[PDB]
Amino acid sequence: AYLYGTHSHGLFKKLGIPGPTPLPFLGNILSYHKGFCMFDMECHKKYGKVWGFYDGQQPVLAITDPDMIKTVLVKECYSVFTNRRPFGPVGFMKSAISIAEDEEWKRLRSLLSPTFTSGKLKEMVPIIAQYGDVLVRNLRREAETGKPVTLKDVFGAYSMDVITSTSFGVNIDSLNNPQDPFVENTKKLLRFDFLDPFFLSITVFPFLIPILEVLNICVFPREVTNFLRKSVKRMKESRLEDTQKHRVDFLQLMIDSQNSHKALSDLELVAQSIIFIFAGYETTSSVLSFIMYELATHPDVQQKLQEEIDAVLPNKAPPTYDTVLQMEYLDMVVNETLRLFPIAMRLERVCKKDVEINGMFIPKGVVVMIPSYALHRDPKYWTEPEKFLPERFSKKNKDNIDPYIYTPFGSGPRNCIGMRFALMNMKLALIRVLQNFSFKPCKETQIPLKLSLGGLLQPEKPVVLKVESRD
Amino acid sequence: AYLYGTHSHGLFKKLGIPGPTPLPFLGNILSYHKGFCMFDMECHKKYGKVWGFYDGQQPVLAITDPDMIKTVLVKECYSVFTNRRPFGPVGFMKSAISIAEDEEWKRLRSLLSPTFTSGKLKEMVPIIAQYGDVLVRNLRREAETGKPVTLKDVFGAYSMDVITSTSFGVNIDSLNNPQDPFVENTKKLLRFDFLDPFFLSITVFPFLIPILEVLNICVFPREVTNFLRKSVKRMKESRLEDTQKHRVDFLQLMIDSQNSKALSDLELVAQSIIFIFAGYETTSSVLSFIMYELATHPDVQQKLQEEIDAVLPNKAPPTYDTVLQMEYLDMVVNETLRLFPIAMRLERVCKKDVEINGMFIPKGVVVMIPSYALHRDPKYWTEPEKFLPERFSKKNKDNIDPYIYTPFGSGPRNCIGMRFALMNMKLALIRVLQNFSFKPCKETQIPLKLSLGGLLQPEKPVVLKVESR
Amino acid sequence: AYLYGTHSHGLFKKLGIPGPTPLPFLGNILSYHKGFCMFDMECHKKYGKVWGFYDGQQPVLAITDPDMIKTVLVKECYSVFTNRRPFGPVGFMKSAISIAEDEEWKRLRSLLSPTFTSGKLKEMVPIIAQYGDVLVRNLRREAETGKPVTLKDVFGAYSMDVITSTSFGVNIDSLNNPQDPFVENTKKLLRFDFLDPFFLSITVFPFLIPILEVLNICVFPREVTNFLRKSVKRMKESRLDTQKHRVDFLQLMIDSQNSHKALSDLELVAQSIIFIFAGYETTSSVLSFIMYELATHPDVQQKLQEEIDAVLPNKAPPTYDTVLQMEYLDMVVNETLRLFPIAMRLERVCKKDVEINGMFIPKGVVVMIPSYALHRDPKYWTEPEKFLPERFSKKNKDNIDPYIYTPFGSGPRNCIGMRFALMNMKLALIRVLQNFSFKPCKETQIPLKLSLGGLLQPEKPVVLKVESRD
Ligand code: HEM
Ligand code: HEM
Ligand code: HEM
Ligand SMILES: Cc1ncc2n1-c1ccc(Cl)cc1C(c1ccccc1F)=NC2
Ligand SMILES: Cc1ncc2n1-c1ccc(Cl)cc1C(c1ccccc1F)=NC2
Ligand SMILES: Cc1ncc2n1-c1ccc(Cl)cc1C(c1ccccc1F)=NC2
Repeated sequence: AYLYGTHSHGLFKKLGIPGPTPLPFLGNILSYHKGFCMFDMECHKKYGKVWGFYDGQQPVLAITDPDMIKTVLVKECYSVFTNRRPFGPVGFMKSAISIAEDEEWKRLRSLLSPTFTSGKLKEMVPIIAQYGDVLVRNLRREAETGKPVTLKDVFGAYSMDVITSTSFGVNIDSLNNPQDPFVENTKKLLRFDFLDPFFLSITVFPFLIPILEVLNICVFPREVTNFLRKSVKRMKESRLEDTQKHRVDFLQLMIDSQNSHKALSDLELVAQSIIFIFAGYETTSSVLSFIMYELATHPDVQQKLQEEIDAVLPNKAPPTYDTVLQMEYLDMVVNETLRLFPIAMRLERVCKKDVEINGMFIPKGVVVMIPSYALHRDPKYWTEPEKFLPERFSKKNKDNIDPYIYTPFGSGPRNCIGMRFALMNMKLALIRVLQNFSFKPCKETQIPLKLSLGGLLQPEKPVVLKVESRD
Repeated sequence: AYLYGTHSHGLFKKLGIPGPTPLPFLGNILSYHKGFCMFDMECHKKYGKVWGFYDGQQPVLAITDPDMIKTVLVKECYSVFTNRRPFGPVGFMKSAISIAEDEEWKRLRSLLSPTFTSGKLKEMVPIIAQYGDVLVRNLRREAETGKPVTLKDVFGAYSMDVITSTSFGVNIDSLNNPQDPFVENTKKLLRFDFLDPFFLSITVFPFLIPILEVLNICVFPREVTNFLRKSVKRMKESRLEDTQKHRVDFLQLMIDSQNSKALSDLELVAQSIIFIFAGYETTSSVLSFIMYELATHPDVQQKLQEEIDAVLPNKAPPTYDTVLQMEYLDMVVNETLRLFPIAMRLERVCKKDVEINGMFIPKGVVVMIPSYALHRDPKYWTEPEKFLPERFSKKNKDNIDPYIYTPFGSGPRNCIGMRFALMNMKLALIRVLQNFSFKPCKETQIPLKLSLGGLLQPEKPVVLKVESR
Repeated sequence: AYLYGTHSHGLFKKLGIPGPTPLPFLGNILSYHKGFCMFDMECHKKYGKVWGFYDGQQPVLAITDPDMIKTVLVKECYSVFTNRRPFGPVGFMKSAISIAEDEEWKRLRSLLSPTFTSGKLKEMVPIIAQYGDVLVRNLRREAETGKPVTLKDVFGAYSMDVITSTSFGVNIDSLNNPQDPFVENTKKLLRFDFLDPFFLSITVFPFLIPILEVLNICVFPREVTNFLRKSVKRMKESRLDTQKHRVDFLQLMIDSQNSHKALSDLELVAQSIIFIFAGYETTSSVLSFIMYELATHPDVQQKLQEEIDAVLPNKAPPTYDTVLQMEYLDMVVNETLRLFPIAMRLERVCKKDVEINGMFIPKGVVVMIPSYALHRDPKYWTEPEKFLPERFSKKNKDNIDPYIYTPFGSGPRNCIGMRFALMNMKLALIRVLQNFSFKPCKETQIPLKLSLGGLLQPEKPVVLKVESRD
């Protein structure tokens, strides 16, 4: 992207922007020993408002100023900062919203938009909540042996359960049969760190893109894609001549959208389905494990929230859309877990053409990066950043929060499209389990929690906790 | 090759298997700073019995259990653990047994194992004994004129000498005639770290193969091999066919087994080249190591400096069946091979998804047996950094596990010329100290630091004072 | 190049040559954390007269013996050490003299040589001197405040001005007319570290060249050079109007085309481009370093100031002969270039197995002369860390070995632009020092830290306090 892949390491010196000294070829990849999080944290304090670094040959400029951020994510979204890091030849996956660029993306965003509206989310709630009953079901069985529960298993399965049932309408008990046709293939597909900036080695060695295109050597081969392409083949047609309708999954919502910009294709439809899995599986599972960790080790908050839930759903009353949005304190806790642990942890935009944003020149082909994780813990926005304090998100405390500093779902036209859905999904899980159980740490518990080194935040060791069937 | 060459640095943490945390793209190669062995060492002593690491993008799973190693090298060798690391486009050398994969490997390994019967190694010992007497004759060079002697020079030239006549039927003194186009061309050939996992850039950039293949970039050009190929083509076309000065060497044996589906001529030269790579620096290295151990541990040297004349007194031609006799020497060798397994590692590519013993191994992963770190594993050897030859002699040593001591590996895909290299070295070793003796020079390295590279070797070349007899 | 791009790390241990122990793939790249200079320095002390290391897969043999250096750079230049590192698909820039190899380079060097004579320099001086005036004006404005001056802003501007005027025969004020299309576009071109060994992943990924050649993937695309190329096509056809004819590098190269085979039209543009790479950052950097050295050594500065006044009294304008007269000026330039050779090192690929002065060198290896290290080697220089213009006095003539001291290389493939580069720097030097005095301020970087890259540069731009005179 940047300078046709040529040596770039003198760029931030020309531009007069501080940053770590690069090695030839590698740039600052060695600086990644502490991980993305600690790297960005270190750099922020050391270099200040703004700093450049090099992922191999790819220059990355990090911005912290809220007005600079707004310019990148919002004002100049469509004009200059429309895309993310460039991707390899992934075949038809090219037309997945997350890999789509420029006009293609723009079209695809506009088509996928009405699928994620609040109104149509309300209609999925029945299907999600039923796996909130399935979650507690499988989670009670461990609370009677009184043993350690690995939460990235019980939530992994829940994330999986919701995805399969909302993405394809395929209904499964994941924890109890991992040999189910779908689950094994989904988890196989899920092996690929598709959206990681180190998925291939484009950063170091950028020529990899043009070479692989021209040789049509595909790095996401038909073999991987086939199973779900056939499931969607036999799905579109088969169960959908029922007349009786019913279907409320993502598939149907997209199927329904194909008639009277514009016109979503079959292969396109499929690519959104796949991309939804990548977006939702490990992310949702992780936020859940992160939430329970904070709750289990803060028993005050747990009970306080635990009584707020019983106060609006008396008698473990089944959760409903309207009464989910009812719960302020539940919302304060999700937002705070995500403040500490923004699973993306970094937001990125390639700069399409030379530009001057709030005073600063940015050359074409650069990656403009917003360090979410670092900014979420920036003392110059939050008092006691390292401390988990659901209190910051009380409405007596909403103006103080800057939407361009708190960015767990990004911002602007290219933010998270399934934010509403991610938030609704996780809350229905939380509500159900918290109603029926209290969660407590034991010595088997990684305390304090260590983090994933890589690009996508995750507990370093699986979150393990002891569960009591309760009041 | 693993997960379509794609980012893989999530496996070992997603399988509970510990190991050093990898850098993006590099994986763990920064850890190679210590060398292959010293890495396997600190990893063993840290993560315990099983650990993974990443060679660039290539996920490498190291196993220490004898049962594991047995399932790998022996049980599942035909079905799961058939091949080593994939190779780049190498032309006709795809036929070399070391490069060949699956059943296509098997056909070859079949056509070959006859050639390595002890009933054929036997009739070979004359042609190689020739060089023992060439080695010692050379070696009296600077033993007599009085000066520190660097042993690699005379051991290198020796190992070179055996291979030439045994792989190609050509007797040369490589040290005295160093401009012989043969010695010239095979040393040109031995520049290539061919069997090294880092020969090319596969590990860190696994997309290299399909690219080099399609574009027909040759990594090992016909030029390199032209002189050997079109030499065999003269030793084997016009041949020793019209005449019958019937010689006993690897070349003729293969030639003969073409007149018994079969083996082609280029399939033939393919094997000869391989025997050089397999034979040359390994045979040299072990000798140097053995000589380090004796010179510095003088009591064991004399203990068979004329227990060597108790069998053949004195200065007798070491005929095959007199060399299998010396069981103490036999296991003096074994101890250097313990202390120094040249391979350092054993490696197999898991051809497809399986769970063996209690452990799951997904397709495309390298299962690696760290031969070195076992040979110095205190859990199996009292005083592991010892040089104590007879921890290996008698039915005293039914405790030697053929999975923990495997400096030639095990199962179908172990060292096919084990018996040859062992015979080669032993026979060489007799006709050196039965004429000389060695003292730690005023320049020798103690303790012996090794080479960081993929083929085990002394850091500095070994230097010893050599004496009269 | 080397052994078909195959693994090469075993070589130097084998040849009996010492050096830092490589890593798989990366060779000794991690040692560049120091930068080229400090790496060469520590290797020099640690390893001795000759050492070897690996730029990824690329073996590099470093040599220090003058006899050995004379052999590589001069004697076996045409036979064995004719080229630098290989390049890969760059389009019409293949015929750029710095990129050409073998027979093509010999032809280009021969065709360009008459352009770089001292005579043609003499007639160029009047043109390139009108930019010292612009320099003095530009600088004054920054000094007219009292705020510290980042020299790079004023020397960068100056270096730019001269090159685009000489190489493309135009007259612009890049500091004041930054949106002049020549300025924009020469700045575009200057983004590429064109001649840097790490321009591409070639050192670490040696198959890149053949892969890119067969697949016609261009690294220097042609939108990068379009404006400037098309400029030459509209500029030469306008001068021949056979009446007026400037003496710049463009004219001299058009002159050469008329009445061994003559310079092509695309070859002409190729050169003009390469002269920008060769002249822009180098001149800027050397000018900065000199000023750093004058401002920290006030005694030398003033001594130089009185020479300049005694030959050009009352701020007289420089001329070819009056520049060459200034002995101390020459010593000062030489001494800075000794401490700060911009190239940091000279390289030549070994085309063919040779024994040079008794040491075997295989085909494919880069032989490298560690210029930065040799300029600071105690064996040849007393207190090599000290700035001492006197090393280059007349009295101190042939204590300077011309294979030790190589700010401009040596032999047939040395700097073709040397005489010019020196004239150019001295011209500007004269004018700034006729008008100004330069003192450190709080913001100067003492001690000086050097760039880590392949083209020597101050790490922080040189900031100084600048006073007027009169
Ligand atoms: C589980 C918690 C989740 C978090 C923390 C999360 C966070 C994010 C973030 C930070 C981005 C990047 C936004 C930007 O660059 O400005 C993003 C993008 C995206 N997310 Fe999510 N997400 C989550 C779940 C989901 C789910 C369940 C879906 C739907 C299946 C989804 C669909 C997407 C899509 C499609 C994009 C790309 C938008 C585009 O390029 O047009 N996310 N998400
Ligand atoms: C000190 C001397 C030698 C040692 C320590 C040695 C050791 C080894 C080891 C450890 C292996 C791999 C075992 C495995 O992965 O299962 C091997 C493979 C091999 N060795 Fe040797 N070797 C030596 C000399 C020789 C000689 C002289 C030859 C023949 C001229 C030879 C031919 C081979 C071949 C052909 C293979 C692989 C064949 C196949 O994959 O089927 N080796 N050796
Ligand atoms: C003070 C500034 C300069 C310095 C220190 C400098 C130094 C050098 C050095 C060290 C080399 C390599 C010589 C070798 O390998 O032996 C070189 C080559 C070269 N320089 Fe310069 N140079 C400078 C300015 C210029 C200018 C202004 C031009 C032309 C306008 C120029 C044109 C070249 C060319 C064309 C080559 C390559 C010669 C060939 O391959 O035939 N240089 N220079
Ligand atoms: C889906 C999707 N499409 C585009 C994005 N994403 C995305 C969604 C959620 C999260 Cl937590 C990260 C990303 C990521 C992401 C960042 C680093 C590593 C892996 C990722 F998926 N990038 C933006
Ligand atoms: C022949 C052959 N084919 C496959 C192997 N080998 C092999 C044979 C003998 C030796 Cl002494 C090492 C190796 C090696 C080896 C390992 C690392 C670096 C160089 C090697 F030759 N072995 C695996
Ligand atoms: C123009 C040109 N053509 C060929 C050369 N050069 C050159 C000229 C001047 C300078 Cl100071 C360096 C070089 C360089 C050079 C070396 C390392 C990094 C950048 C360079 F321009 N090398 C030899």
